[PDB]
Amino acid sequence: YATVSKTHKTVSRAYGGSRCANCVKERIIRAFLIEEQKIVKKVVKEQTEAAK
Amino acid sequence: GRVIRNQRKGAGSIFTSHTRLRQGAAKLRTLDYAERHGYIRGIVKQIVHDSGRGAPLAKVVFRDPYKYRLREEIFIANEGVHTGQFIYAGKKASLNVGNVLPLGSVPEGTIVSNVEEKPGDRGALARASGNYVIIIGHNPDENKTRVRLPSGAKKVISSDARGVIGVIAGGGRVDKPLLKAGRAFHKYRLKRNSWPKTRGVAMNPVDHPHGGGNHQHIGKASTISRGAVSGQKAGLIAARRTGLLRGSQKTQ
Amino acid sequence: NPLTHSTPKNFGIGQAVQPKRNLSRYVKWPEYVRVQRQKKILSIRLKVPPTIAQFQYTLDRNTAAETFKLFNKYRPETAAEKKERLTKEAAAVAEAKSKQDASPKPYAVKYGLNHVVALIENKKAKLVLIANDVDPIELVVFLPALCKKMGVPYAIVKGKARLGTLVNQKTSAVAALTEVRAEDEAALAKLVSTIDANFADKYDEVKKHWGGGILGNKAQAKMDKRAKNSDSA
Amino acid sequence: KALKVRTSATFRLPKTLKLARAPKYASKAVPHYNRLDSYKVIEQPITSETAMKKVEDGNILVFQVSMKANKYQIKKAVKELYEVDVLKVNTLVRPNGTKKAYVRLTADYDALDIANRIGYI
RNA sequence: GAUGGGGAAGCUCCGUUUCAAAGGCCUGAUUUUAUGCAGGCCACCAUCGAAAGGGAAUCCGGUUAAGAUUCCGGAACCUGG
RNA sequence: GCUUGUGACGGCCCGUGAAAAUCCACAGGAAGGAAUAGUUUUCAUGCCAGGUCGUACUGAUAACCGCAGCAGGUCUCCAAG
RNA sequence: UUGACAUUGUGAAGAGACAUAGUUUCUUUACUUAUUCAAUGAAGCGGAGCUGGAAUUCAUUUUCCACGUUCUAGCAUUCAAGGUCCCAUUCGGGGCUGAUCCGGGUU
Ligand SMILES: [Mg+2]
Ligand SMILES: [Mg+2]
Ligand SMILES: [Mg+2]
Ligand SMILES: [Mg+2]
Ligand SMILES: [Mg+2]
Ligand SMILES: [Mg+2]
Ligand SMILES: [Mg+2]
Ligand SMILES: [Mg+2]
Ligand SMILES: [Mg+2]
Ligand SMILES: [Mg+2]
Ligand SMILES: [Mg+2]
Ligand SMILES: [Mg+2]
Ligand SMILES: [Mg+2]
Ligand SMILES: [Mg+2]
Ligand SMILES: [Mg+2]
Ligand SMILES: [Mg+2]
Ligand SMILES: [Mg+2]
Ligand SMILES: [Mg+2]
Ligand SMILES: [Mg+2]
Ligand SMILES: [Mg+2]
Ligand SMILES: [Mg+2]
Ligand SMILES: [Mg+2]
Ligand SMILES: [Mg+2]
Ligand SMILES: [Mg+2]
Ligand SMILES: [Mg+2]
Ligand SMILES: [Mg+2]
Ligand SMILES: [Mg+2]
Ligand SMILES: [Mg+2]
Ligand SMILES: [Mg+2]
Ligand SMILES: [Mg+2]
Ligand SMILES: [Mg+2]
Ligand SMILES: [Mg+2]
Ligand SMILES: [Mg+2]
Ligand SMILES: [Mg+2]
Repeated sequence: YATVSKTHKTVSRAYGGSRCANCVKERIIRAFLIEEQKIVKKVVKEQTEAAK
Repeated sequence: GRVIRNQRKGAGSIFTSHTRLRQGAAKLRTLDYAERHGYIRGIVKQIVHDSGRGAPLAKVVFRDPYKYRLREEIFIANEGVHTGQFIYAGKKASLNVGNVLPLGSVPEGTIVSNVEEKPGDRGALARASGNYVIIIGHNPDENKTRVRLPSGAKKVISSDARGVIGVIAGGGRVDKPLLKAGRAFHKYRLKRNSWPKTRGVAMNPVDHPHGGGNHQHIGKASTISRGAVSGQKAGLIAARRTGLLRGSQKTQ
Repeated sequence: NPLTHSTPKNFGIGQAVQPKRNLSRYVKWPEYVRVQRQKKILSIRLKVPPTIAQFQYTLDRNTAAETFKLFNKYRPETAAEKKERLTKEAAAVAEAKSKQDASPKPYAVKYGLNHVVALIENKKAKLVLIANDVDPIELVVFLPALCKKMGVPYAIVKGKARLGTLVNQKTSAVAALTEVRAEDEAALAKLVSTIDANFADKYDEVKKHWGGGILGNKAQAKMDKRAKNSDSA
Repeated sequence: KALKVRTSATFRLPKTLKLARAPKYASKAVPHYNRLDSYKVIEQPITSETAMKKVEDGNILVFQVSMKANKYQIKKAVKELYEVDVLKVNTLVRPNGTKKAYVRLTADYDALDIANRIGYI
């Protein structure tokens, strides 16, 4: 592999030569929702700390 | 006469454990700051056969509190734990199969596994396939916890000593007849060099207390004293009874 | 404020790598460090006998300064100074013809352990300083008693090294005045008085008091609280 | 004041000053003269019949050479001792315990001419 | 199988990362100058042990009494610079 | 068809069938970098160098071990009708 | 294997004598620094204090627990962004804070 050009070692997506695309759909989706749902949890227990 | 077989064992030349294929030793997480004040989460990343062992291993990985990296651990898999599962470890962990908690934090009746004999010893009790320990009481002053080991023995250990919720995997392994010499062969081939077994009663006197005579026979009680000496201890050592066990066993 | 953002980190277990802190309390020291610290510790956990222990009671810093201030006037010769004096002598003496007495009576602090001891034994010492370090303590533990008996005023003083400096040795172990200019006779009476009050007078009573028997602090508080709640409900 | 601040809980051996050697007398009194000069390197023409032929046909000089010498040293010595240019140098150890160099000269030199310059036939 | 070590009257036995202050890289600092200190790392702590295990890269044609994937011819490829 | 290679599968286990050097990739984004001219050697082409030791032949009813040119013993690849 | 002596020290209650002062000796249960065992690239120990609050106030606190992470097989690193103070404003860089205080007993 050290004899061969960089383009034999990647595909041009995020996590190119490393993870398998479908595995990266999963990563993006999962990231997003969890970062979203984190916003959710904060504001919910923010209300618990103000109404109790 | 000669040094008998069970004495030669100890110098471990041809008698050491066959080790090459083993996954590595099974061990709880080192008892750091996380696990004794809070909990820390891991993912079981792979559950995997370990040669010579009967119960599968769980490979479980955690973040490192003090450095940016993964640190991986080898657990023994409790039945029902699975890949991608989150494993919670610490004083303030919740009570589900797979998590690791200090016996102080679990109600009596709790069924645990791989428990420590002293806190921090990274697990010693009930590790073989199918085995577990039951918590049967607590004494909050001088924080001890009292458990019942698979042997029947009851024992009291520190309440900080840890264990993992559930039973070890691979139960009933021994329900199944080996059937042939060959299956034992491969069994011990991956363990140590203890198979097969010549009866001492089939050897000559040089070789064994049991050896010799014009018929095969032990010629003296085979219940040998505790205080016997190397070369002497063959047969029923320290035997406090002997003969077919009649009637129900089970520690009252 | 601008395109700059507040993003407080969360270092509370189970998230965010812990930051850098002072693990000073936790470093694994080289054994030699460990031993000289444990040597000090172990040395007060034990009940320590009255004839040791009577050290530890060192002179106080104000009186000391006053005692070093006096004792310093009397530094012994410097090599140059003595070279300077030998040509004062040998030349002028063996010529104009003085009796090795075109040289003044030297006044100096006396030192060297064996030297001071025969000085004390002979009642010639008039003020003696014993260092508090002296690791073979035996070299020096008999000295309060000595002085006490020979009616000699003495003081256990901080600094074997510092005794050293006022005599041009690296260390010195003991210092003593047998002599004194009249310009200084009186300022020493005061020093012998403060000192005799903090030591000689106190000696007979100090002889009864073992030292040590001190817990470490984790043990201390473990009892300052055990004993507090036990009784005072 | 107070104490230093160590982030690491490891203590490591202090990086200390390392003085270079500055003797007081010398190693040897006299440095050894060169132990493998050109005349020690190449010891003798090998003049075997089947050696000779390589000279005629392969523009190759065959020398018995020092066992202590490598391909660089053979090349430099043949170069310095004979004014020639060397293409490449094969070597081998003979079964009488001595070393043979097959020395191919570049196409600008003619080893046959060069062999009866050194003086053998 | 050395080493800090621990046994042993001793020949030596034990231990191999062990109760050890165990080391070297990347470039920046020099424009007296050659390499001192300035960062941050990395704590991995010998070494021997396979001509059948792992492993960078070569092929054909010709040639000798006896060598050849090694010479000759021609055509390649790897590694460092 | 024969030998060998290889693939997608299937059976089997209280047996689930090495390690390390080494090579690449990705995440990261410290840093460095253009318009009167910068960035680039993971694209092409170009230049130089590759040390040391073994290399003959036997491998067996005569080149090895059995006192020997011994009906014995001694690991293996290629394999036509 | 069993006993004694040495390694062997410190408190406390109870027995044991000059024959109902405490020098001494044994038993019970305390201490930790000797010795002993484990763990870790000696990382969060002990002791206070901040704030939540259950708690019921017999004058005001007499206390006791808490005191950043649990739908998901993502992500978590450049002394940390922020705030603030400095160098004399150059790019760079530093201190405090962010991350409470005390004791250096690694646990
Ligand atoms: Mg591609
Ligand atoms: Mg990118
Ligand atoms: Mg082994
Ligand atoms: Mg066998
Ligand atoms: Mg049998
Ligand atoms: Mg049998
Ligand atoms: Mg028989
Ligand atoms: Mg017998
Ligand atoms: Mg018998
Ligand atoms: Mg018999
Ligand atoms: Mg029988
Ligand atoms: Mg003077
Ligand atoms: Mg020609
Ligand atoms: Mg060669
Ligand atoms: Mg050894
Ligand atoms: Mg090797
Ligand atoms: Mg090899
Ligand atoms: Mg090989
Ligand atoms: Mg050919
Ligand atoms: Mg030839
Ligand atoms: Mg041939
Ligand atoms: Mg060629
Ligand atoms: Mg060519
Ligand atoms: Mg190149
Ligand atoms: Mg075949
Ligand atoms: Mg398989
Ligand atoms: Mg790759
Ligand atoms: Mg920088
Ligand atoms: Mg290129
Ligand atoms: Mg051949
Ligand atoms: Mg033959
Ligand atoms: Mg034969
Ligand atoms: Mg006893
Ligand atoms: Mg630790």
